[PDB]
This record gives sequence, structure tokens and C-alpha cells, in this order.
Amino acid sequence: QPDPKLDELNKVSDYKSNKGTMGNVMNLYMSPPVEGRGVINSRQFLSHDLIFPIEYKSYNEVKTELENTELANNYKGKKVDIFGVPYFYTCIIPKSENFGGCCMYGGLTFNSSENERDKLITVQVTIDNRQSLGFTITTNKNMVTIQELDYKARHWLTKEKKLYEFDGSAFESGYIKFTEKNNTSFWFDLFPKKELVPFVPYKFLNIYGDNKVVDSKSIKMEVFLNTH
Amino acid sequence: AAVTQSPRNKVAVTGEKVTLSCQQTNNHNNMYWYRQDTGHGLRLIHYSYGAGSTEKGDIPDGYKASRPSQEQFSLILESATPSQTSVYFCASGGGGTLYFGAGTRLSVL
Repeated sequence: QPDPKLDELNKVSDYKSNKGTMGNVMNLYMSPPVEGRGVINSRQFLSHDLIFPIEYKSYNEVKTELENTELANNYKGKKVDIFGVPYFYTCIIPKSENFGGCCMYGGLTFNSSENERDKLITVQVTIDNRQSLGFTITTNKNMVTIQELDYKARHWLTKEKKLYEFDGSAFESGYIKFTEKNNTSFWFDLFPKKELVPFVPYKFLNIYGDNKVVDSKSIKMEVFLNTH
Repeated sequence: AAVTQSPRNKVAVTGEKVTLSCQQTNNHNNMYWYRQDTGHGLRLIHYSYGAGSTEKGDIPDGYKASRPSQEQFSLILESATPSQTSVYFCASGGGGTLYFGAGTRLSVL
């Protein structure tokens, strides 16, 4: 898309020196994802979002936002599964008539009863271009959102390798890169822009709004991290 | 009560992990943890604008916070130090209004 230069990656140290708290980002990837299996939207706020009557903790619905109306219309009124990262501060979800609730981007795949062996994907992690480990994540979906993968991966690294901590990280910068079978690739900067203080969740999570879907069986995942 | 804190009194030893809990009944979006010290009045440690949000106040060093739901805002001292001896006050707020809890006295030995 193509691969980032070091100097273009967001820095943990810049985020801290702008008085930001990396714990906001930690909590998105440590707390559980929104999940729903075979659900159908109950309503909409704007024509590029779909409101789903799924439970998350004490919330009774989630608004998921798509990048444009046609993408929303691709899923509207259909049986889908939902998997994504919710936020609450800045979430705007008007009631059916009074304002806050649970929101997310993207997250959607068509529900399929022919979709039942878990696949394993090995995430390849490289640090400072010099040490590797891999771990594996699973999903039972043949066609999976990139969001689902990204979350499963960042969640393991946050819990096990200090990807995000309350006030920083074991790293200074990094990105996660996905490679599809046809050989093209894209990446996300793992860290928040230094300007994003206070942390405003929708501006970080809108990367999922394109509801990019991939084939579990063939997708390649690589993380690259730099220490300070 | 608008805002309740627990515990109300706490004696800890240096290095001990201590969590102070604040729970509100107002459905306010904003919550705050301050400490009160002679010669400073209230100083803001961390605050929150909603569930999953916490941001640094003026004296955040040595403290973490967590806002796991609308109702609850926790202040976490991972490794208590004597400089953390103080009386802590939590507040909730929504535009115009602020309600404060009754205070938590922490001595760190």
C-alpha cells in the first residue's frame, strides 16, 4: 500500500509527551469484543450505519458504522455475524423516541451455517528486525473481517507482550500488515496519533469502517514492532 | 448518595497495591479523582469522560485509573508510596453540576 518508513510511524513517546494515556487504547484491545451470531439490524440512525439489538455488558444495542451507504445497504436486513471493538465515550446512538450507548465500525460478515471448522492463523511478529515469535489466533469464519483478526492479534500482544500499557508500551512504534492470497497488502499503524488527546475512540477505530473481509484460510499476518 | 467511595479508611504498607472505588448513581458522563492535601487544596489525578476513557489530570504520576462502566471509576496505586498518604475525593459531573463523595483517607506506612 506500500510499507511504512520508520519516521512515518506514530510514536508512543510523542503520545505520552502530549499528555495522552495509552491505557485508552489498551482497554479497547483487552476488553472483550462485541459479538453476535446470525443477527439482523433492528434500525439505523444515519443511512451509513446499522443498529443491532445485541447485548454487550450492560448495553442492549450496538451501532455499527460503515464508511458509506452502499456498504451499509450491503448488510442491512440480512443475517450477519458481528465481531468488533466497541467504544462508549463519543458514541452517538439516538433512542427510538437519550444519546450515549455502545458504538463500533464495520465488523460484519454474512452468517453461514456452512462455516464450522476453526481456522488457525499464525501471526508472525518481528521486533527490531531481529527477533521473532509467532502465535496463533483462530476464527471459525471462512470469510472474516480484518477487524476480527486485528483485534485477536492485538489482544494477545497486549495481554502477553505489553503492546499497550496504562502509560505506554514495551514498544516505541509498530504496524500490523495483512497479505492476501492474490499477493496485495495493507497495514495499520498500531499506535495513536500524537494529536489525539483526549483520546477520541471513533477517530482511532474508523479504520474498521470499510468492513474489509478476507479469506481466513489464506490470509497472511505480520506485526513489526520497534522498541525505544 | 450521589457518589460513594470505598474503602473510607485504609492503611497500607509501602509497595502494597491499593484500589479506591467510586461509584455514582447520577448517570453522569464525567468522573474525577482528586486528592486533598494541606497547602494545596484539591489536585486532579485522573478523570474520565465515559466508560473506557481516562485522561491525566495535573498529578497523574504513580496512579492508574479505570472507568469500566458509566457508574464506576477506580483509582489504582500499583505500589503504594508514602507520598500517596492523603485524603482522596471522587466527583461525578454532567454539565453545570458536580457531586463529590465523602473522602477516603489513605495512610501508607
